[PDB]
This record gives sequence, structure tokens and C-alpha cells, in this order.
Amino acid sequence: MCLKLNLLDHVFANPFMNAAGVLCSTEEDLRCMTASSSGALVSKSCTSAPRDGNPEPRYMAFPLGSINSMGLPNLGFDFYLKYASDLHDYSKKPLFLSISGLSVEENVAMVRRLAPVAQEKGVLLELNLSCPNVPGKPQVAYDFEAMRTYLQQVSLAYGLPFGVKMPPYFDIAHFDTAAAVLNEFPLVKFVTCVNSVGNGLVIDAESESVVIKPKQGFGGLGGKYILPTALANVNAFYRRCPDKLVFGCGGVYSGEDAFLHILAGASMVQVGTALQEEGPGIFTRLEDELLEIMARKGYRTLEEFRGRVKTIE
Amino acid sequence: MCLKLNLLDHVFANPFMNAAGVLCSTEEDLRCMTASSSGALVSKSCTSAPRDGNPEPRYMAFPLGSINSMGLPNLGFDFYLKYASDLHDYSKKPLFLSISGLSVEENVAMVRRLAPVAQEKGVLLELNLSCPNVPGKPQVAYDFEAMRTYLQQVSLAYGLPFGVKMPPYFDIAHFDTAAAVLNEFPLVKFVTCVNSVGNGLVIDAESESVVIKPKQGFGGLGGKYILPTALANVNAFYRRCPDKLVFGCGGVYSGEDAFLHILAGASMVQVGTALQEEGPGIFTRLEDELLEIMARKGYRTLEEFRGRVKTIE
Ligand SMILES: Cc1cc2nc3c(=O)[nH]c(=O)nc-3n(C[C@H](O)[C@H](O)[C@H](O)COP(=O)(O)O)c2cc1C
Ligand SMILES: Cc1cc2nc3c(=O)[nH]c(=O)nc-3n(C[C@H](O)[C@H](O)[C@H](O)COP(=O)(O)O)c2cc1C
Ligand SMILES: COc1cccc(CCc2c(C(=O)O)[nH]c(=O)[nH]c2=O)c1
Ligand SMILES: COc1cccc(CCc2c(C(=O)O)[nH]c(=O)[nH]c2=O)c1
Repeated sequence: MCLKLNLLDHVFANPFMNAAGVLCSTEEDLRCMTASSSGALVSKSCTSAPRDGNPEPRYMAFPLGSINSMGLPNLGFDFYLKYASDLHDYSKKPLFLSISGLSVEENVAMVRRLAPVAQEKGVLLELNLSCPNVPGKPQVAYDFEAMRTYLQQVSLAYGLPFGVKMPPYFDIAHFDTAAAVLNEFPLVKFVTCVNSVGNGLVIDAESESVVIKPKQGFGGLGGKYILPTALANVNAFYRRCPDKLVFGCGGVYSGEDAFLHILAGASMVQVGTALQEEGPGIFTRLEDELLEIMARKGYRTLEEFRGRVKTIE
Repeated sequence: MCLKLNLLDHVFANPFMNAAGVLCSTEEDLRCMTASSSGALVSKSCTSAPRDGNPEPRYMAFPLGSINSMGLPNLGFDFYLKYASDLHDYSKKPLFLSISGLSVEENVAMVRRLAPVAQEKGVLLELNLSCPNVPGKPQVAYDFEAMRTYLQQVSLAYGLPFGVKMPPYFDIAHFDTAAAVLNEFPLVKFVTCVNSVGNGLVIDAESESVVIKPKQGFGGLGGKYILPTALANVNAFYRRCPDKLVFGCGGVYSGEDAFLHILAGASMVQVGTALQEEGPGIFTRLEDELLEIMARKGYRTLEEFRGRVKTIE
């Protein structure tokens, strides 16, 4: 019985990795993730310049999940490129680098410079589309014309297989349109579903206050709140993009939650909130729990059940 | 101390009512809700003709909430209008009738008939902008030009104060655009935030199956999953629509959860999943729990704290 996968011309001990943004901002964070039992890691979404991000408090967690408005704090592209080019030990596990430029030209400039490191060292790009463009317009993946522009420009500039991190959708028309846009781009080889469920509001009853400072308390939701939303998006894109991989992200706290993602169609399974709360020891637990479910069911590999969710009659 | 309030030229014993679709489809159901301690009730969203809805199973509930693809099963508009005109006892509490025609023309036709019953009896209209998926077209509330048409046509056909049931939004630009649409219509006097979080997917690990039959398992989410989403929408529209009431719906299982909705801006608080799960006794509990929290805080009225959620610096 084994959790091994081979995808995107890389080998993964297991499907688990951090979600972008969690335990991956600094060198220390990345070394931690690399030392962990995860199958892979992804770096913090970066911009060309370093950013301090929003004022604190900007992340809070509770029994059913988390809310954040971090504001994209990161050490800048050059740092993450250096990590990929010179610091990461590729013999431990594969690395993904997430980018989240604030404009199409910022993304273009970064992927141009990432390309030769991707070709030589095998770092994999995750382009964050669940991200701001012009303020007063919707996030890029909620603006299908902007999304198409970003993918056309990045595809031309980068020229290598990459993946995309998508926000959740809630309307079948959006699943259809979004997948049709992605399917225009043969270099988009993986689709990570989902980013945080946007602009939730957590309020603390005793203090009568929101719990994060930015944006009058509005921020993206993760964790137990979002698992059925995550599963729906994984399955919706799994069905609509048969020549791409789907990576699942959202609501994973247990090997059972991971097994659901994989039944829905997930290849890799990313862990955000639960990892932020539990720490990297979660990866040994999740591996053990998923293997126990597989043993009970007589499954020896992930492919035996990936995308095999049953429908009713 | 009592929770009675006056809105829309009606008196309410308390701010609680059922969510449209729950405990409100048949004459039995409407009599049950009338006999409950709720402050008001709303009927099942109706179409001009009766509908059987989708194949079963089409609703399921879990510790953290529910998923449904009911398919607008309903007894038809003539039935609900007859209930409003002849059967309902207005001395007990106010009645809202929810309409969800499958086209603008259907909604126009129904509202032209409701108008004199609204004048004579005081039934209130809640216009549901959500409908079964039509391939190629987004939900009405997610297509701002369609939304503007519906509201223009209904406002003209009806001529009296009404409200609108909204799905959730997840992007600040969308809040801005949606509220600006709504603010074009002075007869829209209340906005109910929110309908179920669309197209989630619940999977059972043991059976490896989805749990509802229609739509390959995809359905709207209610319950604990959606409380922060619901609060964010309530507050976003409370802030943007100062000349309107906001009715909160989503994730209410306790007087604390109701308290948070009211803090966010809610005038009435609607209860769906929890009501479906617990039954109509829930209203006496929610009333007791909300009065208990008020008493611990020193609040004597709902107006003292409605909309008064605090932000940080
Ligand atoms: C503190 C924090 C920072 C995040 N930063 C990023 C980011 O930089 N890029 C990104 O693609 N997603 C980011 N996200 C989203 C996560 O990658 C993940 O999509 C989301 O939290 C849902 O997964 P979960 O339910 O396991 O938390 C962040 C989430 C959290 C909680
Ligand atoms: C079984 C069921 C049927 C519903 N039918 C309707 C409907 O006819 N009209 C409507 O506006 N919303 C309908 N809804 C949505 C609810 O009114 C409510 O917006 C949603 O369930 C969120 O509230 P909750 O978290 O309390 O369940 C339905 C919900 C459920 C669970
Ligand atoms: C630039 O300000 C931003 C506002 C919202 C989202 C983002 C992208 C980064 C990001 C963040 C973040 O850094 O806030 N949090 C998430 O949950 N997902 C994300 O993708 C940037
Ligand atoms: C599958 O049937 C529908 C899909 C979307 C919307 C509607 C309208 C009635 C409705 C329903 C329903 O009857 O399925 N369920 C909801 O959670 N909200 C609603 O507004 C039906």
C-alpha cells in the first residue's frame, strides 16, 4: 500500500503539501516544510518587491476555521527565486513557487526570470489568480477577460507547464466559463481548487467586534467552513478539464478529508488552516489516517479511487 | 423585557422567522409556523404552476449544516395567494410570500395578482432572485443587468414595498455593484442576505458517494458552514443600503448567532437548516437565548446594538 504519485515529471512520496501562504514565507519556514513529512511544498505567493502586508491582527483561527486578510506579505520575488535556484534540496521533495503579481506585467516579469530556473532545477510554478487586479474590479479569476489576458501573457512569457490557483465558484455558469478559459491554455497543467472563500466576516459576540483589522474585518475563510465548497470545485474542474490535473485545497484536517478530495478528483492535497493551527506534524497524521482508510477499503494506491466519487442513480 | 419590533408598517413579536423553503410548503406547514413562537413566517418560493421538484434524496443534513437541490417543489402560486388572502391569521403574525418565477414575465404575472392582496391583507413580498441553473446563463443576481431588469419590471408591476432574497457575494466589487443596483429601486425596502451558498458538494467517505441525487450531488449549502459568509453579506448590504432594511439568514442555531446577525445589521433573522433539524420549538429557545445575552450585556432593545459591530482602529 502506498501514497506515492508521479506527476508533472516529478515524484512525490505522498500527496500532501502546504497551502500557499502557510508555513512558507521565510527561509526558516521553507526549511521547516522541507524537513516535514509532506510530499511537496509551495512558497508564499510573491510580488516583485517585498511587502509588509496589512496591519495586524490579520489572521485568526477558530474551531471551524480561519479568516485572513494578510495583504500579501512576502520577501519579494528575488528571495523566492534564490531559494529555488540555490537553497532548496530537490532530493528531499519537489518545490512549487507561487506568484501573485498585482498586474499582468508584474507576473510577466517574474515568470520570465523563473523560466530558466524551472527548466534547470524543476521548480514548478503556481500562478495565483485569486488575487486583486484594478481596485473596484473583481479579483482576476472572477473577471474572465482579465483571466484570459493573464494566462495568454504568462503562457507566452514563461513557455513551460505551470498551474493556477483558483478562487471558489458558486454558479454552474462560472464553472463552465472558467474551465473553458483554462482549457484554452495547454501549458496550464494543474488547477488548484480552492483559495479562501472570499470576504467572509467573523464577529466575536463578547467583544461585539470583528476579529481582524484590515477591511473592516472582512477576509478570506478557510478550514472546516469551506470543505464542501472545496470538494465541489475540485470535482467541477476534474470533470471539465480532462487533460489537466486538479490539486485540492480547503478544509483538510484529517486523512478522511483528504480521501474526499481525492475521490472528487484531487492529485495533490494542500493543507492551509489545519497546518497553521497544528504545525508540520500534521503531515505524519494525515498520511497515517489516509493509509488506514485505504487499508480498510482494500485500496493499494491513490489511482484506484481518484475521481471515483459515486453519483446516485 | 420583550423582543417586539415594528418594521415595514407591521408589528413583530420578535425578529425570528423561518427561512423560505423550510417548514412552509403546505397548508400544514404554514399552520405549524403560524402556531410557533416565531415573529413572522415566509412561504415556500413559488412558481405559477405547481412543481414536483427534483428526485429524492434532495436534502441532507450534517453536524455542520445542510445541502439541498430541492428543485423548487411547490404547490403553485394560486395556493400561496389563497393562503395569504383567505387562510392566514394575520392577528397571529405577519406573512411573507416568496416568489421565484423562472422568468421575468412569470414574476410580473404573479406580482400583479399579489398586489391587491398585499394592499388588503398586508402580506409582504420576498422576491427570490435564485433559480435552477440554465446552461449558458448565470444566476440572475450574478448578472447585474438581468437583476436590474427583474427589479425594474417587478417594481412597475407590483407598485408597493417589497424585498429581495439574495445569494451570497464573495468580492467587494460585487457588493458595490449589487448594492448600487438595489439602491436604484426605492420600492425594494428589505434585502434578505443570504440564500444557500451555491453548488457545494458533500461526499460520504464510507459509501464513497455524493449524498443527494440531483445535479451529481451538487447543491446549496446552509448551516454552520455559512455563518461568516452570511454575516459579511448582511453587513456589506447594511453599510451600502442605508435606506433599506437587511434581513439576516444563514447559520443561525442559537441566540448568540442571532445576536451576531443583528450586530451586523439584521432587522429580522431567518432560520433555515437549524429549523429543519430541530423543528419549530427552536423559536422559543432562540428568543430565550437572545434575551439572555441582551440581559448579560445590559441591552434593553435590539436598536441599541443593531448594526453596531465594532471594527478595529
Ligand atoms: C494566513 C494565510 C495566508 C494565505 N496566503 C495565500 C497566498 O499567499 N497564496 C495563495 O494562493 N493562497 C493563500 N492562502 C489560501 C490558502 O492557500 C488556502 O487556499 C485556503 O486557506 C484554504 O485552505 P484551508 O481550508 O486548508 O485553509 C492563504 C491562507 C491563509 C490562511
Ligand atoms: C430544504 C431547503 C429549501 C429551501 N428553499 C428555498 C426557497 O424556496 N426559497 C429561498 O429563498 N431559499 C430557500 N432555501 C434557502 C434558505 O431560505 C436559506 O437562505 C439557507 O438555507 C441559509 O440559511 P440556513 O443557514 O439557516 O439554512 C432553502 C433551504 C433549504 C435548506
Ligand atoms: C494584495 O492584497 C491581497 C488581497 C487578497 C488576496 C491576495 C492574494 C494573497 C492571498 C492572501 C493574502 O495574502 O491575504 N490570503 C488568502 O487567503 N489568499 C491569497 O491568495 C492579496
Ligand atoms: C435545484 O433547484 C434550485 C436551484 C436554485 C434555486 C432554486 C430556487 C429555490 C431554492 C431552493 C430549492 O428549491 O432547491 N433551494 C435553496 O437553497 N434556495 C432556493 O432559493 C432552486
